[PDB]
Amino acid sequence: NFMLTQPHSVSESPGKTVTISCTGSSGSIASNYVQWYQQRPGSAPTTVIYEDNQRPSGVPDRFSGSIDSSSNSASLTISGLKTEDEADYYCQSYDSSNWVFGGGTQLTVL
Amino acid sequence: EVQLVESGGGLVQPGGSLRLSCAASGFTFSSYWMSWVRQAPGKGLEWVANIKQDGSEKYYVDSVKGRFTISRDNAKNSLYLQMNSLRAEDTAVYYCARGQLGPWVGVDYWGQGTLVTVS
Amino acid sequence: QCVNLTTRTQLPPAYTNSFTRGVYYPDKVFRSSVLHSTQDLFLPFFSNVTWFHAIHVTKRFDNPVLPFNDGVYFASTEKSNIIRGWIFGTTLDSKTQSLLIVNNATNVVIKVCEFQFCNDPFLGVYYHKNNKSWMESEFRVYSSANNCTFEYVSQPFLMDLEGKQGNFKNLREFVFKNIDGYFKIYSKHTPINLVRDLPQGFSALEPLVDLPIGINITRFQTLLALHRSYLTPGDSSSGWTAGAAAYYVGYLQPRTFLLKYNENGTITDAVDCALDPLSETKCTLKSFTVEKGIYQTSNFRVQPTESIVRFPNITNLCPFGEVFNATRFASVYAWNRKRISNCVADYSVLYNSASFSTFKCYGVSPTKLNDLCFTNVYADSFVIRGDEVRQIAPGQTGKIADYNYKLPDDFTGCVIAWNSNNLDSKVGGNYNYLYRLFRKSNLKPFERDISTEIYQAGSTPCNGVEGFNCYFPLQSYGFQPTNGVGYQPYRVVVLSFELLHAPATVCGPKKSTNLVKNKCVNFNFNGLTGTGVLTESNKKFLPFQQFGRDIADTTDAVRDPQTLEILDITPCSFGGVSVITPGTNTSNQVAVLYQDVNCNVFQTRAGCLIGAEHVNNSYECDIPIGAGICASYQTSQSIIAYTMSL
Ligand SMILES: *[C@@H]1O[C@H](CO)[C@@H](O[C@@H]2O[C@H](CO)[C@@H](O)[C@H](O)[C@H]2NC(C)=O)[C@H](O)[C@H]1NC(C)=O
Ligand SMILES: *[C@@H]1O[C@H](CO)[C@@H](O)[C@H](O)[C@H]1NC(C)=O
Ligand SMILES: *[C@@H]1O[C@H](CO)[C@@H](O)[C@H](O)[C@H]1NC(C)=O
Ligand SMILES: *[C@@H]1O[C@H](CO)[C@@H](O)[C@H](O)[C@H]1NC(C)=O
Ligand SMILES: *[C@@H]1O[C@H](CO)[C@@H](O)[C@H](O)[C@H]1NC(C)=O
Ligand SMILES: *[C@@H]1O[C@H](CO)[C@@H](O)[C@H](O)[C@H]1NC(C)=O
Ligand SMILES: *[C@@H]1O[C@H](CO)[C@@H](O)[C@H](O)[C@H]1NC(C)=O
Ligand SMILES: *[C@@H]1O[C@H](CO)[C@@H](O)[C@H](O)[C@H]1NC(C)=O
Ligand SMILES: *[C@@H]1O[C@H](CO)[C@@H](O)[C@H](O)[C@H]1NC(C)=O
Repeated sequence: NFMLTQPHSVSESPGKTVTISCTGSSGSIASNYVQWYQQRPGSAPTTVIYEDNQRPSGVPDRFSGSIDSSSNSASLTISGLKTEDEADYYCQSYDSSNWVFGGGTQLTVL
Repeated sequence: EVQLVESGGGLVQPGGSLRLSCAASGFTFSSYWMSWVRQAPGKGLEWVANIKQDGSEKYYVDSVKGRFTISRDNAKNSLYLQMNSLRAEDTAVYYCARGQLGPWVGVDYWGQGTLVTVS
Repeated sequence: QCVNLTTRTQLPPAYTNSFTRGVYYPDKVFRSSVLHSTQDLFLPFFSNVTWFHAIHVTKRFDNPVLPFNDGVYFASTEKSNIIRGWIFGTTLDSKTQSLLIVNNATNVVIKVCEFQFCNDPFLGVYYHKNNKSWMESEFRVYSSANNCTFEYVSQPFLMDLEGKQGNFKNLREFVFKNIDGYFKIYSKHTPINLVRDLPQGFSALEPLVDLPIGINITRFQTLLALHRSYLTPGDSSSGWTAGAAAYYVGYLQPRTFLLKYNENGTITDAVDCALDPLSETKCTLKSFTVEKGIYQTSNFRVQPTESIVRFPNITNLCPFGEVFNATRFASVYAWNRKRISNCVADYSVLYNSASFSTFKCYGVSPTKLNDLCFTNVYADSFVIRGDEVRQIAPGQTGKIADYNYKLPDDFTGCVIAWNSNNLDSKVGGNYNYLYRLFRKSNLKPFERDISTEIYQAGSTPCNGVEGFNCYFPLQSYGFQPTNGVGYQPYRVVVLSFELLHAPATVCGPKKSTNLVKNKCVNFNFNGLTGTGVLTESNKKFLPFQQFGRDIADTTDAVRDPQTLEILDITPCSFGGVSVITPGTNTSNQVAVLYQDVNCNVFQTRAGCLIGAEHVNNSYECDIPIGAGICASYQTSQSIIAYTMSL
């Protein structure tokens, strides 16, 4: 019964660094890889951070990730906070032959 | 550059049978994992099903367990998704999700999708 | 302030041809009777140029924001002085420094700041009722600016603001350049009597000014002036007039030009080197007169198209089966150690399956594993319950992590874990698996212990018997079929990869593209990156050889490893471009000759000759070519090739 807990409205700030936390409760998220997905509102989703330490070609370096095993939470950090950030983020892990997705964190006011 | 085309919806039926297809090109279909992912309109993401490259192993979520089926072939580079005993919760848009090495790398691939509503 | 225009019917832009235009002085030096070649950005001769219209008679007003490439050419055949100035910039939103040249009726100023432009800056001209003269009042080019670092006021050029519909009488050219942050303007006023299809005359453009600016420029716009007489209502919505005007815009590209100088040090003629073979022959000889004979200008070389890789047949595999499909598994305190080497690594079935629960690869990324080749591969195996699985990762501490198995903090390997409850436990439970609870101190990574001595925790020894303050560090596990998920047994296999000075013995799988032949392609058959064709040979090879050389000691025969075919290696083609010239004051066309390249077009013994027609009859020859065949200019009249007569 693994679930991932993350907020829904954060990072409503102009031009600085803000972190978003995704955490689980049933087990440790540091055992397997977690991924962050970025979706255009009303069109195809994409992916910003994967492998916990990788980002798809063409993705700007502003985005970064980290893992805190003490609080059992995963942190996603965006540095530039430019005008191309109007999306909702998701947090995705794997327990045993199944996939669970995050609730969603809407970010519109940049 | 990988092209994904999905056209399987566009009609409403209560508790009937539906046929969805995802067409893929630009890569080798018989060497990577495959998956299907759906999203309710206005809600968050959730996972539906996944299949191996050869179609030997197919897994689903416990909500749709008992029903649902997925099959594949590598000759025509296409997917087969068949559904039965639909409910009102099934109003969602469906994306065929492409894997790289397995369930650990991530989804990283989303189609445009097809709007599917039931009424 | 600015206003917006309304949608109307316009005219699409057309394209015209330049005729020996766009030549300026490339330096500030003096050359007299010198044929000097320089590398600088000019306008190529007979090149496609962009043409815009500005005549009212309809309502053609097209001033788009054209991009600024490396150097531009701006030629205007202005007659009634309708053109005013030019502006430059990158984003045009008061974010970057942006340039403003307006030649005004009183003085010429050059201000470059973050002005706020509208969608179409323009100058408005009004006709006064009492005064029979045209004056400019609507100063609508920007709103305001914040700050800048440069400004320049030029000479007070006198302008006429009256607009007419007559034929053009003057031609003005402008060249704008930007290297290393320095702005160049080249201009020259040349009177002409023409309206369209600019003449083939030559006129070098002298430098005008050299403002140091040091900003980025990528977009530019044109400013135009319209008239408001008594006929039009005076509103800039649907009724206006602008007289007759026209302007041309061109883009400069880097080319090599040979410039002719006279005794006065003025440019007279220019000849290119990459436009015509005759021009190349003229510019290579550093002379404007070419006599009859053979000439060599440059070389010709074919480039490879594809890149094919055909590795040998991969049948070698690593023993990854029985190390995972093991019926018996050792205890945690006596974990097995197996070395895997001298085999082709195959991790495809390792990640393509999903029966495992943990696939965390520390140090190295598992997304690229077939490309990495290692020296030694080690694989441990032990069983641990589902609670003590996160303790396997380095950094964490616990009973298993510090008393039975410890991993180094610089691990560059992978951990594989999966659940097997029915196989590892019967209905009665398993009690044959042991583990350590106590140890004198901590355990150094990659160190195992086999001693089962009684551990003492207090100060008083117990004389080696069971009693108080000392117990058995070794203890068994209790397993149940109906226990919790975290108490179920899990099988953990840890992979370790290390690099030493020995040659690499493990490697990933090898792909193989399709084989094409009889084409200039590149291949890498495990010993060389050779580019060339692959013809079918008729010589067999002994069944132990993969390479092959010749008398000149060049690898020219390599066997295909997957089909056992012998293919030869040959360079694609190379040579030079020879040209035959009839001479000066006799003709103007040349013919291209290749020394050994095999293909109007005549296939001669001495290579390939094009542009010369072969004839069967024979005369005395003057221009030698080779192999008993010459060339001559004979009857109109064209360049003919024939066998020489003795
Ligand atoms: C032992 O290892 C082999 C290698 O993966 C496994 O063999 C595969 O098993 C799957 C099970 O569905 C088959 O689909 C494949 O075709 C098999 N491949 C080969 C080459 O035989 C085997 O399952 C493993 N044994 C156990 C008990 O899991
Ligand atoms: C210029 O370009 C147009 C279309 O792009 C073409 O029709 C025309 O022939 C070109 N001019 C020359 C001299 O090649
Ligand atoms: C002509 O235009 C320039 C451009 O800014 C301006 O500085 C100058 O004052 C104008 N002349 C008159 C007489 O207003
Ligand atoms: C103001 O001028 C300085 C030069 O003194 C320049 O470096 C700076 O970029 C200017 N301000 C803006 C907003 O560009
Ligand atoms: C202007 O743009 C060029 C190219 O985009 C860049 O090299 C230069 O650093 C930029 N300068 C400023 C001040 O933004
Ligand atoms: C240029 O040189 C020629 C050669 O003598 C001479 O006739 C002519 O007057 C010179 N022109 C100028 C402007 O000096
Ligand atoms: C290489 O292997 C393939 C199958 O993997 C086989 O069909 C082919 O004959 C082999 N080539 C040889 C043995 O030269
Ligand atoms: C030149 O090439 C053509 C076609 O590629 C061929 O028929 C001809 O024999 C070649 N000439 C020589 C001398 O090999
Ligand atoms: C030249 O004349 C001979 C006479 O037999 C003929 O065979 C040959 O084809 C002729 N060549 C040309 C180029 O007309």
